[PDB]
Amino acid sequence: RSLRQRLAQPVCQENLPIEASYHRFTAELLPLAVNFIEKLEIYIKTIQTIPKI
Amino acid sequence: LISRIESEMHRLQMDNVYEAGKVNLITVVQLLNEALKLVSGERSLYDCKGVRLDLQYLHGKAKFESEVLTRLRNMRHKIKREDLVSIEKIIADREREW
Amino acid sequence: ELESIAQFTETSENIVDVVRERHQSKSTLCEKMKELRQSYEA
Amino acid sequence: KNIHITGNRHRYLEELQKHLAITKSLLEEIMPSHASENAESFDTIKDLENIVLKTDEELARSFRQILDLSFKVNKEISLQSQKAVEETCESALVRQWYFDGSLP
Repeated sequence: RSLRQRLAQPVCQENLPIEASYHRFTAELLPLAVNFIEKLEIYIKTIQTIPKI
Repeated sequence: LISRIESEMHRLQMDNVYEAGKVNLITVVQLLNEALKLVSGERSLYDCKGVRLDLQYLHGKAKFESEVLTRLRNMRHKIKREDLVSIEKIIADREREW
Repeated sequence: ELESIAQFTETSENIVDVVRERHQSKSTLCEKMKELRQSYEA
Repeated sequence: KNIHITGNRHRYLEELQKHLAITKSLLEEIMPSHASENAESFDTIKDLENIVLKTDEELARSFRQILDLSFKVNKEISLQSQKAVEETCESALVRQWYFDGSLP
């Protein structure tokens, strides 16, 4: 009943055509990119403290 | 990154982050693509090699401090089972014969 | 990587403050242990 | 959910691809040969700090017991010294020091 109700849904033009193995990395890259753009002014201070090591 | 974009703009055409009430992922990746071009620039001034943290030194001192912390616990517990129990008995057996 | 380089600098300076307080906070451990020692050396 | 998308989904991927073709190329401008060893050290650094912060407690637990050991040892010797005087002097004279000043 569920298997037929998934097969009965024609290829969704509101979705992204991507293999299921890559779905996690595709979805998480938006949160990860935002967090990296926000941490940017912290990371630049870390790179300026690499000379301490 | 604003102090970047304001005066990249008339070469770096970029669209908005928030468009028709939805987030433009292409604009977020374009922002990341000039955020990362701070990080590579700062490495070219302050990390002109790629500095390595030595994991075997770090784990070696973590192990050895765990062994210091264990030696201190062994001494401190030996004092509190063998030595003080020998001492406090011999004291009380002197006083109760006196 | 940059989280761990930050942590390495913070932890390295924290340890260099903690051992300093163990030497300088009061008498100090480094003082009273030598006062105690010199009693049994005497 | 709530991403801004322009026209055909392949045409949106085509333009996003032209910018991820700069993000991977920038991790190729940013990743040192030791980025993994650095990124793996993260919690070994914190366990070293956690052990050292407990070594401070344990030095401070230990010397506060070595002071007890010293005080206790010295009572064991002083009671042994006292006993030798009380068994080399006459027990009637030692009794006159300790008890005849207090006796009903």
